[PDB]
Amino acid sequence: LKCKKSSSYFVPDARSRCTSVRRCRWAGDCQSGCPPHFTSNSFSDDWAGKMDRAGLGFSGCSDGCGGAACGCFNAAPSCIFWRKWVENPHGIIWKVSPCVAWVPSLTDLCEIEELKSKKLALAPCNQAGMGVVGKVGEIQCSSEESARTIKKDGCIWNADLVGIELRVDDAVCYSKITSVEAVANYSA
Amino acid sequence: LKCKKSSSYFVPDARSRCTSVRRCRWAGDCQSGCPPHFTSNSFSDDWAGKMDRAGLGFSGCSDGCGGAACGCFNAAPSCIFWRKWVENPHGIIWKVSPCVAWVPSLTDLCEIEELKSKKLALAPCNQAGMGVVGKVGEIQCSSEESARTIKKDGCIWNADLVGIELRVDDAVCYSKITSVEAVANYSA
Amino acid sequence: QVQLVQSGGGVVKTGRSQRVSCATSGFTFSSYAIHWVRQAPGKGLEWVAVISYDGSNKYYADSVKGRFTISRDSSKNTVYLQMNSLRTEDTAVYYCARSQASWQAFDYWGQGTLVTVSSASTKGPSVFPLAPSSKSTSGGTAALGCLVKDYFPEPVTVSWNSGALTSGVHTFPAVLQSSGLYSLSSVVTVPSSSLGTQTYICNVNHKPSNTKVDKKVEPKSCDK
Amino acid sequence: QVQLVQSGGGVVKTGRSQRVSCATSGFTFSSYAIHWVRQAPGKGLEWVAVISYDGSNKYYADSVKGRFTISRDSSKNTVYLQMNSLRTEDTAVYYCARSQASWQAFDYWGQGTLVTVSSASTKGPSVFPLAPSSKSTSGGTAALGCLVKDYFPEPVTVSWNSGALTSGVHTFPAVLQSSGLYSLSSVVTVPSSSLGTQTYICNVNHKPSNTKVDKKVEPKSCDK
Amino acid sequence: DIQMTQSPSSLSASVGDRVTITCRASQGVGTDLAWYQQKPGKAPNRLIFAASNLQSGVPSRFSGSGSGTEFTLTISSLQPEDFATYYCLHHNSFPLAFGGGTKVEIKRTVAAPSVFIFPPSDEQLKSGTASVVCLLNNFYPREAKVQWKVDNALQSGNSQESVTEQDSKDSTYSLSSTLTLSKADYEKHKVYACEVTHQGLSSPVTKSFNRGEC
Amino acid sequence: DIQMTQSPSSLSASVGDRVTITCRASQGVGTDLAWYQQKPGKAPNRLIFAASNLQSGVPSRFSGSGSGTEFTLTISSLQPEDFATYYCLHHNSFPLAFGGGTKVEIKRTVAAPSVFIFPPSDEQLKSGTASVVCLLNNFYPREAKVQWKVDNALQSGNSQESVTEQDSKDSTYSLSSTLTLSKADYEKHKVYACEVTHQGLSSPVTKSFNRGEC
Repeated sequence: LKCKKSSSYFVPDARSRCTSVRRCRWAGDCQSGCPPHFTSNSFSDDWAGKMDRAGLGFSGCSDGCGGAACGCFNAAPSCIFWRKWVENPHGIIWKVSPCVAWVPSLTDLCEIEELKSKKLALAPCNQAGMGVVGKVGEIQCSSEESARTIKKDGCIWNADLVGIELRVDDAVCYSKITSVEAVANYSA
Repeated sequence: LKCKKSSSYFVPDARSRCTSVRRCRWAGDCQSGCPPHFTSNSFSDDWAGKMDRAGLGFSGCSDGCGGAACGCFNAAPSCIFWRKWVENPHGIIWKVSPCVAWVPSLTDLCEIEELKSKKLALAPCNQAGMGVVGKVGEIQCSSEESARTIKKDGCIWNADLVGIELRVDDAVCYSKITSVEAVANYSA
Repeated sequence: QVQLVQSGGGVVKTGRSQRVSCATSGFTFSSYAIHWVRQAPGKGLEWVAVISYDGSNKYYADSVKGRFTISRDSSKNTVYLQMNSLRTEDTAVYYCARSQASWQAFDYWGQGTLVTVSSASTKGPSVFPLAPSSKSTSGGTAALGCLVKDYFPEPVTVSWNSGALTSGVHTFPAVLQSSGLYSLSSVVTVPSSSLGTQTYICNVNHKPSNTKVDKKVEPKSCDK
Repeated sequence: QVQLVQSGGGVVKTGRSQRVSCATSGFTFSSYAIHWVRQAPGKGLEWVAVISYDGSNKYYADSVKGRFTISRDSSKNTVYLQMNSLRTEDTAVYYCARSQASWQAFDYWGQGTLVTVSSASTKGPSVFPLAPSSKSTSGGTAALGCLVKDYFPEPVTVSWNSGALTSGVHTFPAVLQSSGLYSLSSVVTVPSSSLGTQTYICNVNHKPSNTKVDKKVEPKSCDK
Repeated sequence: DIQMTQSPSSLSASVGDRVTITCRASQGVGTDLAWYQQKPGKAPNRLIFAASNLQSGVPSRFSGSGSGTEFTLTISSLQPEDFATYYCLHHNSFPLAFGGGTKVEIKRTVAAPSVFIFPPSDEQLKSGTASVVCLLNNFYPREAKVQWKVDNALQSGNSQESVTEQDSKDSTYSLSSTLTLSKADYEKHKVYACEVTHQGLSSPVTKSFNRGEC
Repeated sequence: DIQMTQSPSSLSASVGDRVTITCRASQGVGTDLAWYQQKPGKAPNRLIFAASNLQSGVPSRFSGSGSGTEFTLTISSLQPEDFATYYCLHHNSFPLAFGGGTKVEIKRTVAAPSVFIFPPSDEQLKSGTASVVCLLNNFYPREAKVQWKVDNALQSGNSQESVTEQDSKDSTYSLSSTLTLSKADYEKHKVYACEVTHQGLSSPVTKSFNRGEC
């Protein structure tokens, strides 16, 4: 048997990061909560700016504690601006090809070719253009170049693959990203 | 046909009278109303005192108008004492004799002999000893002397054969007494 | 002054007994006969019975003869009417009145003792609202009320806004439904324009069951 | 501070529909998923449904999946739960709470907006007495109460002597009878010697039917 | 047995008027007859005894007369308090007996009722029975005909009525008719009407409601 | 589907104590687990997330721990407010799910209930149903068995119970049981009793009334 390849996409080797900066009420932005002009694609100049403003990821803001024990003069309701994102730190990419029909020479199989190693694998994967959580291609980039750094431009995803939870002075990333590597050594 | 006569009684010519005197609270009879020691056989020394103190007749008392408008100073509701009685002014007497059975020579017939005129008559009458309103012998006396002045002693009656109705300064007798003469000239 | 004081009314089951009594002052008790006259609710006067000056003569109306007793107690200055095998129609205010001969007119009356004879048993009033709409807009003056239904025994007193809405009210006399429970109503007219700004609450008293009931009658939409 | 304000509760007939909603401030509304959890009366928490940061993914428990819808209005900062084919069991206080991903734990909650789903219809409370006697004399201290029986829908608020009897009261949770109408109770301890010198009145306020009821609880004679 | 019939059963008259009630017996009752004044829910008073004697203390404007089977009570000048129900009593034989009575009400000008209709409340329907209420309000004279029609079909027997006493401020009555029906019969129909016939209305007035709209 | 069991279902503890509630799952839930404090009829609060992180603002005397299928919420030193119900939630998969809950109440000395019995009123009887109520009053602990006996025949099914929350001033409860029967069944019988079994009572306490003498 052999695989019938339809419209195929690339999967990046995603590691989930996230960050937060807490500005008190007075750092301009901060008012009776967060400014409404901050959105799920807004950036702050403060979040340790090595982070790629041209990348795939989600942002947001919240009130924190206001208090004389809470970092803000006067007990001021403070802003916490945060961004959760994915990144491809070691530059790895897989060519993923959904098999439409198995053909002689187990629905939902796909070839997973690694791109440097030319390592192949067979596994369940999403059909192209569906950041369905759980499966190979939760995060799908439409180009080897976008899979290389996961640009918001070339790539799709659900942004609920990464959860974040804030504390007083930082936050804690949680990652539900199914590792390609963890389905493609078992099924290589 | 003849009357089989049981015992016989006397009936008087009873003409019904009454009188009343009103005494003030300040008087000596009157306290917070009527004396309880006044009864249907007490007399007042004050009445229109011609009264035959041994005769058949009835007494009583009630509060009247008391005020600065009814003869007694200080606005005191005053006492009115009254006697309703029967009297036999002309000494007339009839001997009545019930017929136990009619015997040859309808029920509850009686021979009624007048005693001066000796004129005889027949009419229904009460049996001896029953002061039954309606029939001859409402008032029954046990002796010609008793019927001559309707002695309290020899004579019986209902006292409701005579009614009184009080007014302010006198009273109004009523008589329900059946007259012998009005039953014994039609059937004489 | 002459007086006659009744006592002994109450509720009584159909078929049972009752004793009303009449205690007199002012006169010489054992010289007068006493009569009982009864009045069903809102009906005429009816003569019940009479006892003579001494108790010897008793006469009775044809409707209770064979079921009622009159009697008298020389010492207490009192006359008693006993009522046996009582029936529903016997419900009335029982007045006792003086009469000198047993056949004369009565002169001084009693205040009445009420007797209510029913197979019914004490129940609380269900109070319902009678809600205004444009089905009661009569010149920009509207009419609203409370229907006080299915209680026993009378009276329930219905009042509006705890005293401050009096003018223009009518509380109707109870009816008695085939059940043995009372159905009275109570209404007021107010101006249509106050129908949105003014709250209207009726206060129903059923102290025969120690119940008290407040109801808010609010507008309903009857022009759909 | 982060805040979330629900609204839209009420009673509704079994089989019909309801919509409760959640309006948020303090944070970046359309960066957060929102969850709905309900609490049946006197039960635990049960997880109902969730709408992700953008509405794209909604998940529902096994009991309301197929009957509930979640949705969200970015401009009003609102999340809506529509609840159709309502059934009796769905009766609960409904809470909305924040979560960043659609699967994390909730952090800040709403105040709960209550939904009552019943085949019943508004009724007034029947108020009956619970009278003290020699059957509730426990050391010279007696207990007297009100039975507020056969009503719909909650709450009835019970007070005693219009309030000046507080100490020693127990107002019970309503129960729900096979009928479908609530049977709550209410009791107070008193000292026995006051049962004749002191009057005891309970005041039941059921504004869901604009009803108020005062009941006078007095002793009864049980020693014949 | 003797029967006392009064007439007119009731009359309407005004202050200053002369008033004459007639009591009539079905047998002789001689002069054993008496007249009583009863203001509402109060103890009657004796006005007249012996058929002609003024009860001591009753005003001189009162007077009785008659014998046999006819008696006439006569107030020369009705004064405001003289409004009451008035009764004759014959005490010529046992059992005694009263007359029907004559109510003497206030006469005022002709006034038509306001009519309002209240459908059964929801809280009442829900328990199983519907009381439709018709109100005729602030009208004179006391007489009024109230018929209930259910979809233009006249009902008969299922009504009760009740009237207030002549009001203290306008001399007008108010009738309330309570129409009690089963919840199942109430819901079987749409248009409920009470139809009022009064001296103050040129043709009868209908007040109705359509059940679904309420 | 995952099934979350807490234990103890409810416990009694006092100020200064150490407290340990355990939540347990029927499958792996990793560390996706969270602990909430709910006082009655109030907003639930989050205490713990990630199975071990102290929610920002929560007291240090709280701590969570666990993984896999067992999790432990831990108060080092119970403070007066910490009395509440406490629930776990597993968000490892959809559908999410809560745990049963653990009620942590005040512990006090053992106290016996006052027991009183109330027969149905006339105003209620006469309309057609009789609710007998048994009251157990001011007792600790909450556990009590209420058995209804009708003429020395134990009843079953016609009762409801209802308990107040632990009173705010002595830490004592009170239960009321409503026994509903038809008037026809009520009138068929003479001696009615409620029987209370409680720890503070050395023998079960029976309080009765006998129908006729009232």
